[PDB]
Amino acid sequence: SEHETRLVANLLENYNKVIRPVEHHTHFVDITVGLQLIQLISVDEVNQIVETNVRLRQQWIDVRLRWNPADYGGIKKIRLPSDDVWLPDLVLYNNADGDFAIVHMTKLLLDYTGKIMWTPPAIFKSYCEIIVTHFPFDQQNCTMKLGIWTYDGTKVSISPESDRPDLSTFMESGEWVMKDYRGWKHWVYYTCCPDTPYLDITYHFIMQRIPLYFVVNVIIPCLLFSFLTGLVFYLPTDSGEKMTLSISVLLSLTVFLLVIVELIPSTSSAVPLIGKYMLFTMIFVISSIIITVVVINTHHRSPSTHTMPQWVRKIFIDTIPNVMFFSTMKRPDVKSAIEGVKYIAEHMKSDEESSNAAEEWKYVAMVIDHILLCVFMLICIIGTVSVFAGRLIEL
Amino acid sequence: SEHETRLVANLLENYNKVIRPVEHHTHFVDITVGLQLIQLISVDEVNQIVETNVRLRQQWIDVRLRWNPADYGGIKKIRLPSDDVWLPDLVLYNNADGDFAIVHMTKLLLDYTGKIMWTPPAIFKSYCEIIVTHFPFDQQNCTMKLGIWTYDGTKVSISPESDRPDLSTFMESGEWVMKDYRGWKHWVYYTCCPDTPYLDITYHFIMQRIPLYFVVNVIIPCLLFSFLTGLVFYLPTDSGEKMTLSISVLLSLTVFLLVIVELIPSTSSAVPLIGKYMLFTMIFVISSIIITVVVINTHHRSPSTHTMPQWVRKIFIDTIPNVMFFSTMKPDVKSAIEGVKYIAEHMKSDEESSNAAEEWKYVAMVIDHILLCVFMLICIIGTVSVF
Amino acid sequence: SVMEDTLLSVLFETYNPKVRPAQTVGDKVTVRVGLTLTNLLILNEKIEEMTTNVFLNLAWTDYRLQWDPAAYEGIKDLRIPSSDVWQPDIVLMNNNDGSFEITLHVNVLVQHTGAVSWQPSAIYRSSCTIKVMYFPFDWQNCTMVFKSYTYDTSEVTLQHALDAKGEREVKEIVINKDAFTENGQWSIEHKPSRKNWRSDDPSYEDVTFYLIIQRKPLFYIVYTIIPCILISILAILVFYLPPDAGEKMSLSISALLAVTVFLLLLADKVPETSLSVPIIIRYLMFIMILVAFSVILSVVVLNLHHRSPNTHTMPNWIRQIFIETLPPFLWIQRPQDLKEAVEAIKYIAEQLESASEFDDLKKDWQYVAMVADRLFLYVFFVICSIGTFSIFLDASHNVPPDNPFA
Amino acid sequence: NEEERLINDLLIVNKYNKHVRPVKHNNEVVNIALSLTLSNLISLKETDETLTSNVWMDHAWYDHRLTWNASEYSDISILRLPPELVWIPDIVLQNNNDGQYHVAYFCNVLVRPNGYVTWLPPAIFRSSCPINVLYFPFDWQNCSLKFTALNYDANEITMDLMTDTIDGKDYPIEWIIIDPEAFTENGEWEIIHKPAKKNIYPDKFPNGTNYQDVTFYLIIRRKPLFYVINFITPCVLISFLASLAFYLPAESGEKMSTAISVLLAQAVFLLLTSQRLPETALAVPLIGKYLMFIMSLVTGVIVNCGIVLNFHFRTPSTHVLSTRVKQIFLEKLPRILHMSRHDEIKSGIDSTNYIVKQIKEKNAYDEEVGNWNLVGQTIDRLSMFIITPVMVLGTIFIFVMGNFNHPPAKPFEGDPFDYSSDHPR
Amino acid sequence: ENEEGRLIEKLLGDYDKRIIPAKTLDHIIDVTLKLTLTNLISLNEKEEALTTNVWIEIQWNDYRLSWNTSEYEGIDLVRIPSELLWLPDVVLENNVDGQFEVAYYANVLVYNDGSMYWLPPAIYRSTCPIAVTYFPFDWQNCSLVFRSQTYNAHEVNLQLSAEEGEAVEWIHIDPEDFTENGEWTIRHRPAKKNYNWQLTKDDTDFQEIIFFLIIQRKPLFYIINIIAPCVLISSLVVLVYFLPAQAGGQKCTLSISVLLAQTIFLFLIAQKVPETSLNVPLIGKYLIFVMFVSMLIVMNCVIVLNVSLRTPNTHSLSEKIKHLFLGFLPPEIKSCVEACNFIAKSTKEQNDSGSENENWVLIGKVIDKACFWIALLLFSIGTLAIFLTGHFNQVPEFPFPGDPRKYVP
Ligand SMILES: *[C@@H]1O[C@H](CO)[C@@H](O)[C@H](O)[C@H]1NC(C)=O
Ligand SMILES: C[N+](C)(C)CCOC(N)=O
Repeated sequence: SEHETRLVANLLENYNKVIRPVEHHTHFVDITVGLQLIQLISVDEVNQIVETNVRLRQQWIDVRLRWNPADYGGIKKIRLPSDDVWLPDLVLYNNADGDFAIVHMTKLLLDYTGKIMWTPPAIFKSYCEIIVTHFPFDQQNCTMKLGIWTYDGTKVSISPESDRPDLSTFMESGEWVMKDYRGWKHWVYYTCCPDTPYLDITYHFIMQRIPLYFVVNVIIPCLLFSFLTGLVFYLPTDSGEKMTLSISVLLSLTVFLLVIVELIPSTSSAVPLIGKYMLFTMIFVISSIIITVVVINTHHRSPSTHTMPQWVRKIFIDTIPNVMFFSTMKRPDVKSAIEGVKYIAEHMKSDEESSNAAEEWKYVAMVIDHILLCVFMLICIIGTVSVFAGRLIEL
Repeated sequence: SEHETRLVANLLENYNKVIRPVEHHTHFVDITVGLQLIQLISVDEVNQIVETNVRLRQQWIDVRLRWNPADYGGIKKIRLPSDDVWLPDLVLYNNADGDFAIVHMTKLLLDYTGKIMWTPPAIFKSYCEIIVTHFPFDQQNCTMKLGIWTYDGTKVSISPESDRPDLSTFMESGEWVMKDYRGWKHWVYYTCCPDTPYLDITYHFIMQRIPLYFVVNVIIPCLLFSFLTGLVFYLPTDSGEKMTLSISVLLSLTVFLLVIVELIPSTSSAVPLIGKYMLFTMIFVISSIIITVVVINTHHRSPSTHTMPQWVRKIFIDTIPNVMFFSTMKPDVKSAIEGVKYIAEHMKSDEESSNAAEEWKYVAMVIDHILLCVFMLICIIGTVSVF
Repeated sequence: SVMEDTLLSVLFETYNPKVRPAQTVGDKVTVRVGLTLTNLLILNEKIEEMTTNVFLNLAWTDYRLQWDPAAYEGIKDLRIPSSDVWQPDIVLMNNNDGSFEITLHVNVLVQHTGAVSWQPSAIYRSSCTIKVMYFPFDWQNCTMVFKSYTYDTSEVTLQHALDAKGEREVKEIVINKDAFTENGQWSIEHKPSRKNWRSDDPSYEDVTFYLIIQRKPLFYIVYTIIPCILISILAILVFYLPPDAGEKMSLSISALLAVTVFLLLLADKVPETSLSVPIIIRYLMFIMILVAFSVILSVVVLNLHHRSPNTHTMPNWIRQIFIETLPPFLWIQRPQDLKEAVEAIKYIAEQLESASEFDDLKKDWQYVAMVADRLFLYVFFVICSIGTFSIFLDASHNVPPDNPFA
Repeated sequence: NEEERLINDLLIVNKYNKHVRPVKHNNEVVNIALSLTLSNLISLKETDETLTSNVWMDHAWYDHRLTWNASEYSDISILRLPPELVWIPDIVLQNNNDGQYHVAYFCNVLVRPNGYVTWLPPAIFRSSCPINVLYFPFDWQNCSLKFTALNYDANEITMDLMTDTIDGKDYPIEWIIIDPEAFTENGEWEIIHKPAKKNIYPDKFPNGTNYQDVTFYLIIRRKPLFYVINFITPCVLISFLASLAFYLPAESGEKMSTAISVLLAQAVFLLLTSQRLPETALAVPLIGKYLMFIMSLVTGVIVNCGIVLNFHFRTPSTHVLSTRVKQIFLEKLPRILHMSRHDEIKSGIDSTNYIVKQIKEKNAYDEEVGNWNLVGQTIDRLSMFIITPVMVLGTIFIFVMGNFNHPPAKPFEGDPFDYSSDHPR
Repeated sequence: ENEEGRLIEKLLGDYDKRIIPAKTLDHIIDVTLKLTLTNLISLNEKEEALTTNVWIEIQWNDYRLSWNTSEYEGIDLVRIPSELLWLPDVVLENNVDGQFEVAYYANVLVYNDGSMYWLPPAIYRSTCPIAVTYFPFDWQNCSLVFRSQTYNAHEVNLQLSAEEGEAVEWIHIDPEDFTENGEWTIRHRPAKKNYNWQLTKDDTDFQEIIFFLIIQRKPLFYIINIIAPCVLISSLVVLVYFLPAQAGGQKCTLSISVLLAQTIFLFLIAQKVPETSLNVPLIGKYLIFVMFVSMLIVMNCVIVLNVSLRTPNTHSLSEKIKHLFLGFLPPEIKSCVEACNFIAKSTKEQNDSGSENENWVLIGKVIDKACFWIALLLFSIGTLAIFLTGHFNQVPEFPFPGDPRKYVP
């Protein structure tokens, strides 16, 4: 366009982009700042950084860039490079891994009244204080704090477009749910500098994690092994395989502990409930191994060296087996030949007595296993019901 | 300063930074090149890349940038942006994952006689030939080949500033120890450009690895698990746990070998001594498992289907036990009469069969004592040799 | 040449590349947008982005770049650096990184009629929403959305590119056989192109290119499915072992640990979204739960086998079910010295008879265990076969539609 | 310095336009002589299917505007100019992986008084290389670097392989140049062939930029000693342990544990192998095929050990030893497999008769149990003799088929030319 | 009309940004540094790099950019982009990457007397050599070294910032903008000017400003998620002394499995500590100790199993051994008669053999108990000592041990 060529030549012929767009140095530039969230790229819980794809809409008036439409063939709007005009130096205060300011100098829209709209894109990698205490049923609240860097509130003023960031074209995450989003403007006064207020706009988003992936991939196998933990008490000692089962459960839990500790950040501000519950399950398994070692020792107790104490006999044979209703427990040379038969009969009697005492020991071990099985099943079911305030079983 | 402003305006007025700084085109620029190693950032053994933080000191004379200090208030030195003057095009020939030339265009010191001092920083990611023969006690020798790219030796000449790189401000690595470092100048003819010689300076650093991370994390558990191999032979067959122990040791050893594999490049130039020794240890462990299975099979040999050959009885029962010293080894009444006689005959047969079974068990016991003694001999000679 | 230099001096004497070419105020520039795919590099399911090597075929008309060839020694077209002329800010809108613009700025081709064609190359990384339900037997629908970042429908009019003989529009991604590398993991099923508007925004218009790609699941089959099939076979086998062997727990627990390890290592390659569970993960969970039940029932069988009259009394229902009814169905049917010596013989005979009765009752318990174990074997074989076949038959009948719908 | 005057005359006085082709007439064509020097084969990442190379791109063309009379100036026979002051051809690597199309360092060009411009910039190129995993780790790959001219069509510039002189006759340089003074030999990959071809696609037109290219090929063979020592040997040994597990007696109680542990180790090796290859479905790798076969065979071994254990623990109380199985596994097979081999008196009489009867019944029961033991021993001996030869023959066949895999000694099957530096055509 | 326009056009007219604004030949520019930490992003142990989000405050005087406020309607402060002015090339020297300069080149505040105030933000990744001796109860002493990349001590005089006459010798932490790391606690944050006395007032490396960050790790996460499971699993070795010493007792199973779990934990620790070889981490020392102990217990289990399963066929029970381990540490009638006599004799011999085996079992049990009492003490003492010296690793009271000052505002 010839008219637009002449107009662009006239607009920038004596225009200094270093100078603020005010008619008097006393006045301030009024900038309307709107944040549009396009996509939540990631939430890095370990590194505590949230990456978002945004557009930073900024509107202000530049009276040096106005013209009469009748003098230019009726042109009312033109597109100008953002590098040609004065721009606000809007900086993300809580930047963690990206750029502080806008780096994609896209074109801007200029009206004949001097009104400018500029909506550059950005990838904001902001710091996010991750609250890993209800993982993976946690909700996150972390923000993006925007402000003019080198100008105070008396030189450049920023105001939000609306109370909330724009999520009209937001792309659904699949890992997080936007519960709430809001934008608050703040006036900050420092004791150094009473006459200069410092403006700031903070946008915050409430993210609710969708827990299905972590549930299926982590929690269910942990629950499976935790439930198999108490099954060692139904395994008879004569099988000689209790240690195999118990230790295998322990090894699986230590592998899953490795997985969990590589899942979450290493901050000690709050103890994750998943880590605490995993430690509790490990204590559970260790106590199970200890008490099943005690049971194995009791089962193989030799009657020759150990005699059953009377209290043990009373407790584990006279009163407890009656309690369990659901169990199926039970509650010349002819002389030499003569003394040979004598000896055989006497040895069989001694063998019978020793076997009876050994069977008493085995019965005591069996009763201990039944008590432990009932207790451990009850504990496991109560525990699995009461985790994450029951949100696991509710899911 | 007004004097310095006028001086800089005057120096770069008719200056053309495309031309070489020579009075006559037949002369050559002499550039004193010095390397200063600030930090050995990393040594990537798998990828064979060494990343260092260096400062590349370069000196030459530009006769076009002379001035009289008396005419400019006694100014004798100024600082100029590198982009304003002619610079040598030094290139790291063996660049691998970085920049060939200097990218940090810092300011350079210009003297009133025309002498120029320029020490830009750089991150050199050079290619390094990793010799894994003695890992993790290996020393590495890999270099930095720097030369002028587009100018031959008759136009731009480079000379080393010192015989060695400058490591005065070197940050200690914590993984490597600089044993030796030196810089050599070479005259090279390339197929591209066979008429004239191209100059280069090669800086090499002899760095010795500190073997504590890998001794603790790799070697020590490997020794712990390989020592458990000999315990299988002292374990009696009646325990029912020989195979469990031997197989667990084998699995742990193969896991550690696979971990070792991940710490070295996939090059087939040389086999690491650690890898070869782990392979030999696995071969020994598997042979021990073979002999353990043979011992277990022998211990349970039924005399009904197996009779001990004379060549076994003569050697394993009469020869070795006398040799090995440190061990502590070695009407209807007639029916009743016929029944008791049958019982006595059955005791005959059972006692004889049990005697043969005990002979087989004794053979198995002497076999695994022999193997245990062999293992102890290997362990003793190995620990004496290493010391 | 000298004449080309004269033509360039004449053309760009007052040409401003910042101004959209509109000969009269209100005119719209027609921009034809096409895409050529040279290589589908990656479809990263973890971060949900697609990396492609593409040519962006753009064509428009600039009335300011017009000349008469007869006045310039018959020059009919020029190659001009792309920065010297106005171009529309045609960018990939749904990029995953911050890269909106092209990578390679090739010369534009300007004809004497003002027609400007531009084919820059780029390495685009565009966000793709992965549907994880049928992974790894899945097909994906990855889109590339192109539009002018600056100008709206009031300033430019996006259209489809033309073919070599410029008579018909090409409403699809162009693939050149001479320059195209097959991915080897994805096969392209459909590659249509379409223009999209928004009913709530009359100034919006883009050209979207769709890549309907189907995964080739051989890698996942070989490295995950067959090993888990062997593990499930072992989990069925554990019910054929006799309880006396002492290796029932070893087999069942080893199978469980193996399948758990396979699940953990496969959790690396699957996407981390929580909208659905992939068919491979569902199969792994089914196998893991089946092996856990195998462990539980093996423990139960071992407990039954090791009972004795000194400890348990067989209830009536166990005897009725496992001794009498099931085995037919399962085909698993089964001188004072003389006086004292006489007394000693009496004692020995009584001991032998008592031991025989005790052994008979123990044998009854062991037979109950054997029958229950055989029943578990049949039940687990049936469940494993049916579940595995059902899951993989469901996964097999997942193909992209014949109509791309776009 | 007369170089300043010469450069000012060439670039400023003559009004050198950097954006115009070096042709005296618009219908002429610029000839670009192109060659590649490989200084280091940095890596070949199979998972990423990327080849990283350290190369020197050699360009040579004629610019009639950069000609001067060497006698009018001082005897200046050569000149160095930055590439941003003169016209250079934009030759790009079309099949790159990252967004790096051009060279890394824009070094000076060299100009002669007759206008012969030479440009030798270094570059790090990351190209796409499809990986043929069929014979891994005994495989060879065929990587290529395809260079196109996207700034001008085939009617405006013509790409060519650079020529060379040996005795006054010109021959094209139809290979990648390897300078012994500037080449480092990769420890993992050995270069077998390295041809260069100028390809024309007649289905396209000289109208555009897809009509021509220059491609440099690189047929490289992997050195498999590393993988043979570190991956294949432990797997083979652990696999052989499975067949050895048939020799353990059933009374030991460790047959199943041994076989299962072998299977688990094989699974670990399979997973680690999976970690090292791209997820392509063109073929299953040779080591992958061996691992799958060996895991299937070890599962068969586990099943058959379970069957042997089931047979060993049978009793007359639950099972009957039929004549068919008795004669099959106790008569025929052991020979085929060459396997080894006043009322007090009456009460006392009644009690001892009862004792004798019970002892006789116990002896018969033990005899039946021993027969079942012998049946189990025959079964697992037959199992060993059947499965261990299959195992060893399969291992040998698989790992000999891979070792008999070589590059075809001539690239471009239909072309008899060797494309080697020692015999130009 | 904005008078700033003509004022800036006057100031930057005839202004060379390449010239250090030294009024005379001997004039030395005083450059003032002040560091404001807003967020300690991370301390990457593997690469030994500290990532911080800081604002660096740089002040100097440029006599060229001074004006008379009465001539410009009282304007006494303008903002000029930093690209247009002379700057002191203050860079972070100990950076892991090549990032010497600031992330964002903000505007410079220029006062009418020539005072320049530059406050650019930066994401700095500095080298921090990590001491691993007391992992995870360790504290680190990280440093940020600032110096001029161009000018030596004869041209620029780096100094710390001073407000109210008192120099700010610490890293400033503004409550209005600061977030605690949650893993690292900042104990000391002193700042000082350092000299390299091996160099002269030339060489550009003579002087520097160093900001120190003595940060203590919070070990509660590491305790709960690594140390407690490791101790709990390692304590299981002593249970092998109560299992029966026979087939089905599973002593070696338990022992070897605990050893394997400790190996897994060693692999886990290898992922959390740097790969330097100057010291062994404390948790690594504990893991090596417990793996050695479990190996010794495997040996003891093998010996006890060998002792308990001995028979008269293979081994003879010496009287001295028995005393030591059980006295201090704990027609037809003739045939029928012959048959009965043999039956009795055979039964007696079998019973005696069983009794000898029982004696061997008892000796094994005695050895087993004694070794248990040794092993429990060994394991408990090792655990207590190692984690007690871990718990007694205090951060030094003073930022510099020689100095008596606290370096706090
Ligand atoms: C500044 O300007 C005022 C008025 O223009 C004048 O009186 C004064 O002398 C000038 N100089 C100073 C140093 O105030
Ligand atoms: C000399 N050499 C081969 C290292 C580089 C060649 O660069 C030129 N001369 O263009």
